[PDB]
Amino acid sequence: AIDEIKSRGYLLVGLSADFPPFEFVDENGNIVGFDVDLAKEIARRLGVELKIVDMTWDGLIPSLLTKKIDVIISGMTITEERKKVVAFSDPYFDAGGGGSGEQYGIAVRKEDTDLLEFINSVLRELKKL
Ligand SMILES: NC(=[NH2+])NCCC[C@H](N)C(=O)O
Repeated sequence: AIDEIKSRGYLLVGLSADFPPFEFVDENGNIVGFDVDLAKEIARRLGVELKIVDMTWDGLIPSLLTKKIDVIISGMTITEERKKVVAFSDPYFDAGGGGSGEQYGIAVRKEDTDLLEFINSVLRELKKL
């Protein structure tokens, strides 16, 4: 998965831009927010451009499974149910503090274990700061 993204020259991140402050569309029509910033960080570290694909919430896992996006970064709670279908990064946002509550993760296809590893190393470096 990594070599393919690097050859393509961009990282395709799906989200649903209706969830400020994680992703939303600002007053100039730009998609912005915490998840966009994180997506940019990951893309930079991969040495690729970022392409954000905005879609309806329900569209995201399908698009991931069918390879139209590489990852979901869209305020998605890590849950045991969803782990039946996708893999999740380490948590990057804790809604409750102390790891209580919803923890958000980056969803990746289960077979893309190299991508998942890579993302985890970026989250681990960012948390070190
Ligand atoms: N971009 C969005 N609409 N995100 C909604 C996230 C809601 C909730 N954290 C979930 O994972 O279902």
